[PDB]
Amino acid sequence: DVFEAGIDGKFFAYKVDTFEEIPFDVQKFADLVTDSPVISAIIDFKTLKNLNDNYGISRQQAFNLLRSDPRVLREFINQDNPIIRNRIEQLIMQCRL
Amino acid sequence: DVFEAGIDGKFFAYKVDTFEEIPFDVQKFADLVTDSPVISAIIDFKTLK
Amino acid sequence: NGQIINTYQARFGTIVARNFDTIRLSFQLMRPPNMTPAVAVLFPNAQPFEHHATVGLTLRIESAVCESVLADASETLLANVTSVRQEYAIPVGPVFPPGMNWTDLITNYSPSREDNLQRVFTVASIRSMLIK
Amino acid sequence: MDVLYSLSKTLKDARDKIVEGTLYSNVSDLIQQFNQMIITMNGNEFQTGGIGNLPIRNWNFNFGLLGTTLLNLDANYVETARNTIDYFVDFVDNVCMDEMVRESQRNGIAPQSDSLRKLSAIKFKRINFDNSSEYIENWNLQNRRQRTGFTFHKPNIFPYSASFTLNRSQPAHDNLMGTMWLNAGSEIQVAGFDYSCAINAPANIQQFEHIVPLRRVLTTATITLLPDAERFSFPRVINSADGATTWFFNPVILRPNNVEVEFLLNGQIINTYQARFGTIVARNFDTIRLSFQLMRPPNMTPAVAVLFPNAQPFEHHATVGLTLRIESAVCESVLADASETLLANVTSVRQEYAIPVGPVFPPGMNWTDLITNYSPSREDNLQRVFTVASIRSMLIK
Amino acid sequence: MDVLYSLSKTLKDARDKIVEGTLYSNVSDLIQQFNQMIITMNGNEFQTGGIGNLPIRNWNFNFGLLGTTLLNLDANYVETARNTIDYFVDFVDNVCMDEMVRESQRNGIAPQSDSLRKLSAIKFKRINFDNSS
Amino acid sequence: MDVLYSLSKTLKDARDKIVEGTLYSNVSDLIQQFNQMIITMNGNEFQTGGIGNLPIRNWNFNFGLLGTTLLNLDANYVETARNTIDYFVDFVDNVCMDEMVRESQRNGIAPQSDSLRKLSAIKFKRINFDNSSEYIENWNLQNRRQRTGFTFHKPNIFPYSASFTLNRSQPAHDNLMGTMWLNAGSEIQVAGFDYSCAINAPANIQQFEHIVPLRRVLTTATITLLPDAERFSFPRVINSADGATTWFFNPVILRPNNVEVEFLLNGQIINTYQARFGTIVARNFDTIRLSFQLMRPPNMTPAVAVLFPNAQPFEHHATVGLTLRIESAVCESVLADASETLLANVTSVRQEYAIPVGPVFPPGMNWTDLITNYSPSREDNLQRVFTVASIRSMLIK
Amino acid sequence: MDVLYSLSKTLKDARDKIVEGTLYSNVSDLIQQFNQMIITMNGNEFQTGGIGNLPIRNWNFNFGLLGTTLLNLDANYVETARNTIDYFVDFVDNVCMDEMVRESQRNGIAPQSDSLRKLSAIKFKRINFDNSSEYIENWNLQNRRQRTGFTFHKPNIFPYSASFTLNRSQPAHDNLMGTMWLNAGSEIQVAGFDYSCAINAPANIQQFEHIVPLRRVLTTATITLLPDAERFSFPRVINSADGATTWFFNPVILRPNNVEVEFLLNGQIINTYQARFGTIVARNFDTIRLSFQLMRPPNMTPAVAVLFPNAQPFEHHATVGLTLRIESAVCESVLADASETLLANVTSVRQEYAIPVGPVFPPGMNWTDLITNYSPSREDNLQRVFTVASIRSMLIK
Amino acid sequence: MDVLYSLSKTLKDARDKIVEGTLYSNVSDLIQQFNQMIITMNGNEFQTGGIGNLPIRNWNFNFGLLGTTLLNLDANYVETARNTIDYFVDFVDNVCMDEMVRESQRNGIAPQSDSLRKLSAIKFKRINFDNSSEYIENWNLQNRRQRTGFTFHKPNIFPYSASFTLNRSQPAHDNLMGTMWLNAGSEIQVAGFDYSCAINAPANIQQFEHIVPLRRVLTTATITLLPDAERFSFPRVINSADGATTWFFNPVILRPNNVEVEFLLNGQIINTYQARFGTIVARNFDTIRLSFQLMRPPNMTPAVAVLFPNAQPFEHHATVGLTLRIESAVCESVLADASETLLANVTSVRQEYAIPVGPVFPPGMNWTDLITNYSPSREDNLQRVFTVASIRSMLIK
Repeated sequence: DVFEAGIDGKFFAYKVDTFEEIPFDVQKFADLVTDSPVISAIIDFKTLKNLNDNYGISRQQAFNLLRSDPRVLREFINQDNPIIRNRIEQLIMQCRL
Repeated sequence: DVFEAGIDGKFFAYKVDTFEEIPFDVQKFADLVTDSPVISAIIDFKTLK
Repeated sequence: NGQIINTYQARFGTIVARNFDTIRLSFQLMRPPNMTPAVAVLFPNAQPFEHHATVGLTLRIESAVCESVLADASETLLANVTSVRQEYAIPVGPVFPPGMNWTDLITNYSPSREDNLQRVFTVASIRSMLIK
Repeated sequence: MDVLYSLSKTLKDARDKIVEGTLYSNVSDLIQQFNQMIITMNGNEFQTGGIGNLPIRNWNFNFGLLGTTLLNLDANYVETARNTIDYFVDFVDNVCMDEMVRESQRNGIAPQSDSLRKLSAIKFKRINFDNSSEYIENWNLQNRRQRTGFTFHKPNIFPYSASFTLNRSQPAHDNLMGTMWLNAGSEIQVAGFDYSCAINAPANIQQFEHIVPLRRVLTTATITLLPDAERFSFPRVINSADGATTWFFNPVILRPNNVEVEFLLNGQIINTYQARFGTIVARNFDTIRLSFQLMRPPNMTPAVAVLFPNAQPFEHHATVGLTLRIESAVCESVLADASETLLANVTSVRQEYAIPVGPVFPPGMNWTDLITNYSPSREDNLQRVFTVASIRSMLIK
Repeated sequence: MDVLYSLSKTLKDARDKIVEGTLYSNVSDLIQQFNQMIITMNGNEFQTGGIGNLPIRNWNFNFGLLGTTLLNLDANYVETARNTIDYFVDFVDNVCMDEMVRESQRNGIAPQSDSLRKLSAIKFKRINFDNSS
Repeated sequence: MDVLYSLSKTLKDARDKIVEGTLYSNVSDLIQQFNQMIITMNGNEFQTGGIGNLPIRNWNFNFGLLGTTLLNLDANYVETARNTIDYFVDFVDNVCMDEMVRESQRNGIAPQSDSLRKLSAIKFKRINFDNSSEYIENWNLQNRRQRTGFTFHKPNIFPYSASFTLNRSQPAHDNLMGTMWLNAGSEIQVAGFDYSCAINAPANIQQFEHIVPLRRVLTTATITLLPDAERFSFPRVINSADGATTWFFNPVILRPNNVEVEFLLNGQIINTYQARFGTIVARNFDTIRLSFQLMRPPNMTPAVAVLFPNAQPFEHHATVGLTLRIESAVCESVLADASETLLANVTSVRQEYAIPVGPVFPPGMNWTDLITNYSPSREDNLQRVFTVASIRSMLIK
Repeated sequence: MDVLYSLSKTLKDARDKIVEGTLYSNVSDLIQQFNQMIITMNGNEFQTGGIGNLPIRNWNFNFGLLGTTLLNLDANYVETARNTIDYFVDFVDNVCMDEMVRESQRNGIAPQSDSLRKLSAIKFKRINFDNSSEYIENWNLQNRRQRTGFTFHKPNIFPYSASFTLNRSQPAHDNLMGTMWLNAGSEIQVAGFDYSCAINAPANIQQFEHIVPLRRVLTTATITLLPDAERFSFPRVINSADGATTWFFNPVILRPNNVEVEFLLNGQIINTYQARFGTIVARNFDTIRLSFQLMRPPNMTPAVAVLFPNAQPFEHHATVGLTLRIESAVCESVLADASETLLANVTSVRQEYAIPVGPVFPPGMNWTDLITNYSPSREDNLQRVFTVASIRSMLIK
Repeated sequence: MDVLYSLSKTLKDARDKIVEGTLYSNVSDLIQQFNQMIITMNGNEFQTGGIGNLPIRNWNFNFGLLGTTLLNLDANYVETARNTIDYFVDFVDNVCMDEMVRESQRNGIAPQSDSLRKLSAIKFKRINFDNSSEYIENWNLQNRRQRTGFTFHKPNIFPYSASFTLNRSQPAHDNLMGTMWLNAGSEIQVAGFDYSCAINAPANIQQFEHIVPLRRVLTTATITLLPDAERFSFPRVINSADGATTWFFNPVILRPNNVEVEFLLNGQIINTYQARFGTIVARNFDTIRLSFQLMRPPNMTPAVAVLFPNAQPFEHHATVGLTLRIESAVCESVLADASETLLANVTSVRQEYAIPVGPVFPPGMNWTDLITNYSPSREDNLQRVFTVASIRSMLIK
């Protein structure tokens, strides 16, 4: 059971097996965050759900992505897989000074 | 799948259990050694065998 | 219901959605990093504006399925029923809106309306099965 | 293959051709058919599920038969039936799903789904109820190698492309002369723009052209040809051909003259028409050529005089435009259309369970890249999954 | 006209139902109809072509009736039936093609080709199987 | 035509197994076949001639049966057999030619000769021996929608097209850079050329790309890759794309770096190769992409120094090269090759009788123009005619 | 091992003989063996797959006999055969596929999978109709310890090898004298070169010696020897020995002198050919030696007097060459080639399902490296895989 | 011949089929054939050899009749069979080797070994099964006076002929007009060259012709035309015909203009090909004619201007040419080509047994000698020896 929040103005919650969204709670959330290790999201939920849809998914691959693993990231980049490239380029175009 | 490369030019590849001599693919080493942590072979393949 | 069921970023052409009851389009306008002279005209960094810019998006639904009956673009159900109504000049009952306009009919969708529409469309398809 | 269609249409006739009351004669055929289908389906262990996230499922069959001697149908009959009826419905929907995400680079005419591949064995070929609908019919005729095809309302056949041909230009961009055209689904809208208003061309006339190569051969289709392009008639800012800046374009429309439409096949003219508009016919073709011209008018009027000089400073460019839409066609190669839920169901299934993706399809069954590189092997795979999708559209939504 | 439609629907439903394996029963009525079509069409001669670039074709019917010794369809039945249906369907192709290019003035409800006007005969009137379309 | 292969292989068995001294059982399956043909061949009238210079020939058959009590054959029996064997061979050759000398846009999967069209129906379905050659078995498997594939060695799948492309140039032609390619037969040779030795290039790297579309798909293809271009390696003169002038080319070869072979299907990089010369395997592909770059060598010796000057007046021209040749394939549609006479047979039979070319096949059966507009109609027609030619080739000695 | 090939071959002959109509006495033996395999194979369960992406698939056989006592083969038998045919087709396909890509580091002629090892048992030593193909023939004969043999057209036995060795070196590369040869596929293109035309060598003569081993013993080769190196007459700029710069090789060609080409076996001259050009037969050898000479022209016309300077700087290097092309051969093991498409088959099979690199073959079946270390283990493994590849080829192309 | 072929083919059949376990009914007919071969051999003694290094070998035959009471073959029976067939293949190779070595000037279509001559008897005539080989089949046909043709891949029909002829030659060879051509195997490379560069004769264009005769006639040839002459395209030093000096050649290849390719029979046009390169067909021919013109560029840039001065001293010499390859063909006679294993075997048995070279063939069997002086008698000798060679290569791989 993973949850996600950002300044963007959204909030998500979903399950590791299948990224089929779970309605969100804000009270277990604050506890789990304030104590447990926090992982800097680099692939947002839009992207995770889509990557699920139009592209293959391995439970290995999934553990890795939710871990923001280097290997899955770079291999995804090299395979021309456009959605992750578009998310990364959005991140770039955010660094505008 | 284990791969060991040395400065002088000794290269080796093998499996976990038996440590059987396995040929070396450059492309595998290339996809592999880029990102994941690296291990200092204080023990080589020969003293290991 | 507020749970994301399908997403796309910058897909163009044909898409599919498996089940949905609220559509959202989020899209951005950026200045081109540079202009040519004529293009530098239409976008001065100053106040006096004499040409405005925009972007536009077209969302067309060709084929769909619904657990509720709808007035569609490949039958004669709504036209037939309303023509019946018009032929015999009925005073409007409370459960229908006047003029049987499909739009206002749909605006405030409440089940009893749906029940009566299902019955009338069933009997209308029947009536059509005799007058081809 | 067709055994699946037998299953599906039989279960449809089960759900519906049986209601409370009827006389034994009316469905006697179907009741015997179904009792034989039952004595068939039992006694063969099935495992269905286990790809992507579809769960492995054990299946066996054991159920009594149906009343064989009756006068008027009673509710007890339908009550005894509907349970196993729906059970079969569920299993065949599982068949559809398990089938409709498989891949095969070199095959796609024989089964590839475990329970399915078991079921096309000849030991069950006693359930072939009747093959009466477009897709199953085209399939069982493609097996016996005759002329075949589907009829399409609004066929999505032209790959979406927004590209523009340039015939006169300079990096100051004040004398553009070229053609723009947009393609999507069933329609193609073209325009040709001139800055010069044919003021320097020979004979006060200038030419515009367009070629559209299809990727499959159509036949006997309706073409709505309307001589006033709408999508290319307004001030636009479009980016350059290689990209360092953008450029502007402010057209104005005139009515075309001396237009020529031709539908050619394999390098041979099949249909050729001159300045005729409205609805026209296509019989055998795969290539569209449009060729039209713009003339500087022989005589003018005040505003027309202020807008068309011979001088350098141009400010109102002129244009001509055509719209060609294929509304209904008949074809051999299967094409996703806008009259059913087939491609939609395909994509929903693919998304639903996270299939391993390979080059047997473009990732996600997005139609553009597919029809771009339309391949007969991909076509075989696609026809198979499409027939099975249509089969599904007969039972459950 | 309507005899052509009966013919066409019967050929289509034959191709759609008389294929290997299926039960005698759910096509048995269609078998009887196929047989009656054989009978009534047995013996005559049909002609097309001679107009435009349409090739001149001659048509004779000597295809024997189909039997009744069946429990389930077998591919031998299938082939002996299909090589018959082939001749039939090409005949229907030629018929409709000799029909659809014809013309008339203030007579548009009457058959126009020689083939169909001969098909207005008194014996063909058993071939009226259905009018569902 | 199935009957045709039947007759053909049977007459071949007759010519190859009926000789003096052989024991009866060793030709039993032979004789019980041939006489069966006499059972259906007698009293049957056939007509040929009436198209092309094929003369009118009317064929009746009244030859009796062959002996069955004799144990070991003698000269008399084999001579009496050959007497009618030759007649049957002639008749089948003529009907073969007949089916060869016509085409049709109306599906060419049906017989085209009135002779075979009559021979088609049930009154001759008792004619079959077996199928043992790839052509007739492929025909059967295709008309039944099963696996199909022809094995080719050294086939032509590239339309021979010798041209070149320009990226950097000027009229004087003393600064050029681009790439010249040639796909002749199965032999691709590409070469990128530069005049400035990347003196203006970012960090001494110039890119080069080449695309070729296959006319049909291959699988399991074996190809050989060689690291130069054995054709574009000598000083020469080349015209312009406008034929006005003529420019020079004095090539000197470097070794290409980061060579890149991509065998692509529908946009997914199916087979990938970085610098693997020698033989390579492409399990499924229909588009070929070749990518590389000219790299300026970093360290230079006196000869190499004078050749490539940082200055503007240049002397020699740098060139990277690459070569490819396909050595076999398994394909889903027939193509000409280095081990067939079928193309040769059909050309010969057409050219003997001065047949006016029809609306599908190209004039005189020129191969490049033929493959240029390769249409599904054309592919069906061509497979038909080459099955005809194989029937012929298995009989003409 | 013989059992799978035998099943394949008998099913092949069945598919190729089963057809409507033919007399029962023509495939009766086939019918017997058909139903024989059926009985024998009954009650036997199997599971293939279980590695890579090749999916796990289970096979069970409950098929009865098909021996309906007929007089002319019927369509019922047609379809009853064809269904069993499809079933056994996919069975043998997938079992062979899983047999391919799993490998052993030792005992490279033993079965690798559970299913194959099962097929080796006595309880299937009951269906062995025939074994007729060069591959399976060597299989049987190697079970017979007796001299195997394979006949190839253009055996690519020379691993890709581009090298050059320098007899005399000069750091400025102006008195280099040496040798350079390309071993490409089945081609040896050798070239010797000197700058001085041997003004300093004794007796106005230069000698160059060339020795090439093989990877095995080769036997009964046809060879063509041509007296001018095609490749090594180009103006080339070739890299240094210490890979730090390059040097200009500027060629002129003479005739090659006193040419001696010899095949030796265990270092003894067995076949020798001097002053012989054109085609040659080599009977049995392992080492090929080429000796050629540089003989300064005895006299000159003004042209060569200009060409050769006796003063120090040489600007036209003298060079002789030889081209040896092996067209056909017979060998005591399996060898890659152009004719037998097997290597491509194994490469396609392995790539398709993304097996981890086979712990024996070097990755990617890169044939250069594969043949470099052609070792007893590799002998046995390539033997197994190419035999089973030829087996799988008999049914699916 | 035919009796030996039957013996060999049936040993092939048996040894490929006689294996333990299998059913007798598959081979029973072949068993009776084996029994008749046993009974015709027993009681007789043969001699073979008596010349060359071949030791004289005597052969007796004592073998019991094969068992039939079994239902499935066992070990011991097949082992006895192989014990027999080993001696049998010994005898076969012996009689073959004896045949291929013996020859005579007169009657070179008949047996040459005492053993084979005795096998030509009528009592030894009954041992026949069939003739499946192309070679033995065509041998039978040529014994009965019909039209026969072999399908060969890359025939060596061209005698090695590298000769150059000069139209206009000088003491210094700087006004040299002439033609070179390499004719090796199936490779024609022709190059017409002039130093004048088309500046002296009318039409500013220089004609070139070349014709090549073939001592036979080919059918169904596939021919690749490559528009260049590869080998005559780089600097060269070549002797003069009187060897009084050598001359120098620095070429520059132009485009060939108005190529005309003529496949003629007895000097009469059957195939004409103009302005077309690529792959074409030749159903029949005996003479090849290449014609082409060099056309000096009427327009040229400064570089091309200097590379040919309109004065007399020439310093870069214009050369154009063509390339002709035959991928495959069919001939009336037998040829040597690029896939046969037979000429090799006979050459090897000759040298290994070291026959003193007689008047029948050149020493070492110079193929260039044979195809230089190519008479029907030697060719019938060659067809006989290839018959016996194809027999031999059937039993010892």
